[PDB]
Amino acid sequence: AFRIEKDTMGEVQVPADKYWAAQTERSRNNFKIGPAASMPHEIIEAFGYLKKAAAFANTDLGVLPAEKRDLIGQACDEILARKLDDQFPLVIWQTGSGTQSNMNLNEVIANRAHVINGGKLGEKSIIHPNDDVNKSQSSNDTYPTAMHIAAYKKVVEATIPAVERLQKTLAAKAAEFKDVVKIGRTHLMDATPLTLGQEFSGYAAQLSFGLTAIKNTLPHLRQLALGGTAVGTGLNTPKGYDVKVAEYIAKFTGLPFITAENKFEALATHDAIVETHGALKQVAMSLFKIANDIRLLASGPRSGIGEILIPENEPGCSIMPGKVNPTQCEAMTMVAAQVLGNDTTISFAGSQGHFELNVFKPVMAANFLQSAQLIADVCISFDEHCATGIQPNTPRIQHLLDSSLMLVTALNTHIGYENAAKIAKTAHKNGTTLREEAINLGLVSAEDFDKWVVPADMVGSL
Amino acid sequence: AFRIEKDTMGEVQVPADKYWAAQTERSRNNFKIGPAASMPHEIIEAFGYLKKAAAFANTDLGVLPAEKRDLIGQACDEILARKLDDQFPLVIWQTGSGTQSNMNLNEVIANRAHVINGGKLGEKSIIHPNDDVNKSQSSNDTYPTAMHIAAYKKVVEATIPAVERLQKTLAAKAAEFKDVVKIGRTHLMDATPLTLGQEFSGYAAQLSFGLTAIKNTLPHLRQLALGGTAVGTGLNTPKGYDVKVAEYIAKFTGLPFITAENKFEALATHDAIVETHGALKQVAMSLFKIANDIRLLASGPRSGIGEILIPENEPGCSIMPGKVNPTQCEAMTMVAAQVLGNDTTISFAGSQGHFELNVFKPVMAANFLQSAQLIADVCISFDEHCATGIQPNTPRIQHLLDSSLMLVTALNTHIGYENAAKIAKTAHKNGTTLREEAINLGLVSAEDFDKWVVPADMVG
Amino acid sequence: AFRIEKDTMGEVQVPADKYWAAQTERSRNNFKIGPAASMPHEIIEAFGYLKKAAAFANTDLGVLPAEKRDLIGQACDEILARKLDDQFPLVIWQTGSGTQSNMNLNEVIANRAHVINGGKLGEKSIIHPNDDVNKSQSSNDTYPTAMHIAAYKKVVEATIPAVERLQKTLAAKAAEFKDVVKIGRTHLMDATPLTLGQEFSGYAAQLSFGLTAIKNTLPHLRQLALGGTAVGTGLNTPKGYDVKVAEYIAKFTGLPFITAENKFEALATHDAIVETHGALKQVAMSLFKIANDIRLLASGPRSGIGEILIPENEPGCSIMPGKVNPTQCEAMTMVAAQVLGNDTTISFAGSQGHFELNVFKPVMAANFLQSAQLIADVCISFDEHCATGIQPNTPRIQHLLDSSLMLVTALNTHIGYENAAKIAKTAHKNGTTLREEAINLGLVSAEDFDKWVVPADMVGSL
Amino acid sequence: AFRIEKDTMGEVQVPADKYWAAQTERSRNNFKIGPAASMPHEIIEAFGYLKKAAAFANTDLGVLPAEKRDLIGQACDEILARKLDDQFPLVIWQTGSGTQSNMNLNEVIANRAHVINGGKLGEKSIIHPNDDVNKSQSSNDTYPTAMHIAAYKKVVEATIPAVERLQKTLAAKAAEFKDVVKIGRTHLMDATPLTLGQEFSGYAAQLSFGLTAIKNTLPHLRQLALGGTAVGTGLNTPKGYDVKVAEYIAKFTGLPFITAENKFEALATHDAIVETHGALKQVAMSLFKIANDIRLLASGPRSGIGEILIPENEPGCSIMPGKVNPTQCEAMTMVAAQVLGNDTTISFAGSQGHFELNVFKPVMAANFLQSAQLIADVCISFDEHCATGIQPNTPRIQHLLDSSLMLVTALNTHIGYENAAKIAKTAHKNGTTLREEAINLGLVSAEDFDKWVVPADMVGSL
Repeated sequence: AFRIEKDTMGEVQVPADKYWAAQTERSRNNFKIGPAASMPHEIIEAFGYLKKAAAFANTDLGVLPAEKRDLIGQACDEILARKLDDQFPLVIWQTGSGTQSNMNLNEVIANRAHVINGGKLGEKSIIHPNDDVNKSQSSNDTYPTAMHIAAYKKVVEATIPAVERLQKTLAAKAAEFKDVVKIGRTHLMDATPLTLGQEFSGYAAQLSFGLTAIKNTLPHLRQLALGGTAVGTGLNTPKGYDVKVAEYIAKFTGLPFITAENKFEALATHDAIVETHGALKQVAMSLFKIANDIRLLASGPRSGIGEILIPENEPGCSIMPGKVNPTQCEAMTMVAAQVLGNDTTISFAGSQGHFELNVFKPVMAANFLQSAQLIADVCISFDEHCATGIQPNTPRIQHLLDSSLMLVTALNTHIGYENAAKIAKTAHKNGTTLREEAINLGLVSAEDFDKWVVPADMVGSL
Repeated sequence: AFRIEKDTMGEVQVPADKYWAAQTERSRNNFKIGPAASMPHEIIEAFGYLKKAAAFANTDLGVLPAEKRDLIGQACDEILARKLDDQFPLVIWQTGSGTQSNMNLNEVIANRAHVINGGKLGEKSIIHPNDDVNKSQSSNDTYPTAMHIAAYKKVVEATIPAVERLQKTLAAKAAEFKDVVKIGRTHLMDATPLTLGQEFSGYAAQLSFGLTAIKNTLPHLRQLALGGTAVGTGLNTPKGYDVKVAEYIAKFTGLPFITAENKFEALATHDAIVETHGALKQVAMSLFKIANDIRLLASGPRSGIGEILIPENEPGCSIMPGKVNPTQCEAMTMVAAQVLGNDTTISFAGSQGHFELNVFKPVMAANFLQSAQLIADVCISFDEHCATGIQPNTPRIQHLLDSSLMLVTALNTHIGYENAAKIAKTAHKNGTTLREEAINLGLVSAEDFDKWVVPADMVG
Repeated sequence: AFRIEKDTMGEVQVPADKYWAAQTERSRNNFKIGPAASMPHEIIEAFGYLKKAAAFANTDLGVLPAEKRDLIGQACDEILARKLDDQFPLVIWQTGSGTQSNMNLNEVIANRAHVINGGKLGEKSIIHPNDDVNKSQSSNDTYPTAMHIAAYKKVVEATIPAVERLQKTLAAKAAEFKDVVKIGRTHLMDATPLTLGQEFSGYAAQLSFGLTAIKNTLPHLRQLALGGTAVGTGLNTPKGYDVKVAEYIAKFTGLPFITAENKFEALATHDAIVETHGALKQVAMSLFKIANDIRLLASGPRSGIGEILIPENEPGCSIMPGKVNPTQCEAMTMVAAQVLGNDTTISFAGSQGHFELNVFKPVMAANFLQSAQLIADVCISFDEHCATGIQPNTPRIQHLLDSSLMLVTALNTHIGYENAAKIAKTAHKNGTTLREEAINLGLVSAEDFDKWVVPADMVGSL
Repeated sequence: AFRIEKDTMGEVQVPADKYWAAQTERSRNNFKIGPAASMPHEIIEAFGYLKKAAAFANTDLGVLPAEKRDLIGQACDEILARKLDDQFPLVIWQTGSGTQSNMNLNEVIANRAHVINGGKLGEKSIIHPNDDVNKSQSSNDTYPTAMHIAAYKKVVEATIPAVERLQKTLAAKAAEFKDVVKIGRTHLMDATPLTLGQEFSGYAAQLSFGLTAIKNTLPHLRQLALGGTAVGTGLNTPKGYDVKVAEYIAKFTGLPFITAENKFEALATHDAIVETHGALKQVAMSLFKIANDIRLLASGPRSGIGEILIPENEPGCSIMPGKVNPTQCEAMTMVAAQVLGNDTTISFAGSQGHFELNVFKPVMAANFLQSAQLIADVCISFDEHCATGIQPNTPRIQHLLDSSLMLVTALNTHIGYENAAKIAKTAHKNGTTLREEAINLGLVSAEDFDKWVVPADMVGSL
């Protein structure tokens, strides 16, 4: 059962129960692309915040009756309270401006406002979608404003806290293991010693530089397009609208949003989305290396490296009974792979602005929100289910430490490089110890070898 | 309300009405990454087919009783018939083998078989998840089989016919517009004439080459890992299982699946996924250009090219009243940018196999199906709501054709490049016509100009 | 010292001894971007062939006098014999059509033909760069023609032989190692057995599939734009020129070139470059894996896996004396990482056609030829200096084989998954053997265990 | 001709007159991959600065005699004055550590030092390449140090100044065209007016945001690995060496380099190269969009947009006489396509560290330096030959603007969206002005229309 709704193109049958109208219904039917309602909820939420703000600003500046503000406000509160989730059926793969999702908001607010005020759904709303709910706005400044609200919110409320969480565990493990001496590997080959603490201090430092790099991008990301309207000029905005609607968004979200310095840059590009996503990819490449190291170190438990123990959360294998695998490592490496591809998509799209508008907005927003959410989720999963539980396998570490022929490196400043190399080659060829061959070649006394080749004194300077 | 299921790690509380067991539930709780149940339904379907196939093969080779085959068979039928979708809650971002989704089928199939046979959830299944439903199988060979079944089925039944549909529209437009003489543009600058039909024949040709590139990758994609089990060796497989189970998958799917030539290549790599997705990315880069040319050609009405007219499907703009946008073009360019990204992800994951197993299966699987589906969807949408409706802007085409100073190129073989170059530069600097300056420079008679410079004669 | 050359835009000081003229000199001065003369020689060599074929076709079809054909052929023969390599100073980062490089061929051929014929540099050439050397031609068809010649030549003469050679070594090793039983690793954890032969047969299969995938893309790539001229219409070409010039190029190169089926596709895209480079990229990603497995398999010699011994070609380390690294594996992984980003560049540029011409020709050409050359060079280097010399570390393989608790998988069909899991978990927890704990649990007798748990019998069907 | 040099692996025939030794010759022969001597000159230069710094630090802390420092500094001073370019024959695609290039420096410094001291090639060098030139160093800390010196130097001396120079032209253009009203385009369709100045202000803003994003990465980039040695522990360094060698590098370069906070991160990753290249790729995608806009705006000159005039630097076309193309825009869009690809390679290699060492150092070095150099060179080129000469085509701007039906947007706040859409659709169907139809539909008076619809007032707020 459908009712008739109208736009400036003609009449459309709209499902009789739904708060949306003609332009929403056209979009729902004209873009059967991927799964239904794929436009991210975070973008709808951000729309709820900015549409409330536009109404509060427009009232303060004298161009919208308080009555209309109050009704738009209450409708926006209901969107924000996840009361109207089923009134947003549009996909990412629509018009590249997000005009159709902007009109999905305008139409649902107008009709929901009509019913709140005691009207019948289907009757001309007391609130006009374009003239009232969209007053002083474009899809061109609202959709970018929704993008930066959702993006900033997800980065500062989910992603950075989740990455800080893992960073703190890695630094905690660096201190916890500060006295466990293990063998270095370079090129996958036996190297000189370092503590398991030092190894983990690398991982902790990678995420600290990652957090800094993301934080460096937030000033650009907090700038909002709202007030540039169609082409950036602020056509049909009241004087002072730009600064005042930003203040309202800042106050509703509790986050430090300002009006964009340049509305042309803010419509014609998503450079801020590229800058922040670049930082998300940097952390993601770091996380890949960290998770890869942890699975290498935990490999075995008999025929691999086996230097660390990790929590055993589930049966690893349907055919190999008793197998346990590093599954959180794998989930982390898979997300990191996802973020690299998302970075290609965002980078490509970010180049493809024409004149006064970039019309890759939905695809940039969906890819950015996915990276930001998945990095958050997997950092929490990995910390809870792997990183907090990492412990050293003491005897395996000792066996692999005492084994390295490259312990010989401690004799470099005593007998020089060429003589140290003779010892290592000779031990290697003969299947003997460094100590045996240092003595046999008469290059070092038993005494001096035992004084000089001490792993625990090789993990700092002279 | 929960009930106790057991795995070889101990007891787990399971939602008492759900057909899954200990291992599904651990995964559901341990992998809270992205939206719930993100594992593609195409993979769950692929699993329905191969789990049925496994059971039928195992009974044929003497290692599974018929009674147990029929119960597994029935449960798989219900999975294919979309009766058990709520029984599959696991995410892409699980173990990189897909072990947890393989154990999701094994556990669901076993418990549902018990109930089909007259049992109750909460009792020991007459069918063992591992010894019976997972007989002669590993996560390592079933999950890549699922991947190829799903990938091959999406490409031949959805992606190719959608691309074929748009290709024939573009060829039909190339013939319909064969007599429409328009100006060519190179470097975005005015050039020599071609027909609109000729321009459209380039787009038609692009998707025909793209259709061949995709078809070339099908022989590798049609090959299935099933029979390699743990490491590629076929450990715990009966002799002849590899070929027999491929035949049942072929039969059940109606599609030409064969056993993989090398089960070690089939487990350690997803080079078939990289091969076929490179071809989807080729088609996507073509589609981007076509979609971009079409919105360039339709740009205006005043401030652009405006050489074609496109269907006007919806109001373009919440603030600019009456504006109409090439919105199907923009959906097609946004899909193409997604697929390029999906190619970076798949290529990177494809490189990261270790020893006997590539454990990036689900992210490669998810990114593949997304590219295949969205290319399918956007080609149908674009054909329906744009390509089928394109028509020339007849007066606009003639105005822009007759205005090109690079019509002077017709004079090359008569007066040489240098003399031709003087006519076009004098016309441009004086804001006059080629003809007026050919006469004022004394390089061409009026009568020779009119004979030699005929746009219709410059299109071959 | 300079001389004056002229183009349609005015007078230019040209280095007095060089055979290029005004347009080549303008491009050399106006595009100071990266190293001088970066335009690949393979593109100049392709231009040498197609310029000769164009002169020959033009005379056969009555529009170029034989005398001018002969002088052009001789200048073109000098370019192909590498006698004029210093006459091409233009960069990749010029006009997106490669117009400047086409005019570099036209100017050099014209001025060289003039001197061959007895004239001097500084005089007006008896052969006009545009009217004669460029007759029946555009940059828009010559440059893509140069790209396909250079690419197809490089793929069939260098890339495919290189990969075939390494494929054959890997097939040989598969046969040589067919009876060497080693432990499989899944998720990096101890799995069930396979032969070192089986593992290597995987590597051999990956490169056969990759060769098939490159070869599938050749039919598209052997199609030449030559004949489309300015926009694809073949304006200013005599009837039959497209087929005739393709035949001369087939003959001069000895490679199966044909005229493009659609000259609009041949000018407005380089989808054939995108098609073939995606196959090169497929191969690069397979090579990454093979190279990474081999260094993983060689790791140690005590702290790693160390199942294979590889050729030791040089000292590994300036500070760690006697260290030897898998350096060929590293070159292969680094090239694979280069090819993936080359594919990002080619795809992006692939999408960015406008109307009748794609003007990213040089960046596509350079990235393609680099990938094809590097893949060939590293497969040859890796075959000679690593793959040919790989041998098993037999005793290390035996140790790592016998220590795997997942040998218990052989018991699945005898006692079940749950009973087999009990044995492996008990062995793990106790630091004991499968065999001990199989007897200890009354699950399996000595005799049956010794019968059923045979690694040599776990590398095939039941 | 040859002489014998020796390494810990044996005797090598070295070209008699070359200052390199056994390890450089091995590498030269063992890695025949891509053109000869591909390792960037900037990496060798960086090595020059750091080897001299190491020698001075080593003397100050009493572990190298002043006499040996003086010789190392003299050989280092010959590398830095570009006198020994022919002594560095090694390729990018070597060992993934850059070991062979580290030993190339050590060998050439040793032997050139020996000859400077009055010795002869073929003699044992007075200075040992491992014990003296490489004292208190690994390849694992010197190669990353070379990379950061090279990367930091290139970005702040070439890339930032080039980008700043172009930004300043786009800002001067924004101010020069502040009063020129032109038609907006959104989705490539007629939109509302903005000034040509406001449009250029977007371009200027993009480069300003890009410059800030690049500078935010400099703090991480100026950290040097030097002092970490083999695995990061500073094994075989004297106390204070890390800090003191950083001061010498800062002194000799004149740039504020500091010792890395975490030497394990400085060896096991190139996260700082990922961080800075991300910012470079941001600026490239911005430059792509700017260059594409300028070529769209300049297109025609009679059957495109044609709103702006760009300088005419060369004949555009070999067949179409008098054609002139936007060739500098093309060079910039191709470089941008190159940098995006470079970002993929760098991101991939950045993820692929194992344990204590990332062994993709050369490929990350080469791709970084290419991006930084090409972005500098094309920004200077585009500025000099394109952007400084951009002028309005005033009559053509007015022609395309006065036309626009979306000037109707000025009526929204007076009559509402639905009435404004009637006017626009009726003018469109009838091919009449907005004014005629506004009056004729009885929706707006002549007086009110002329008052409310003023293009010049549509470039700002109500």
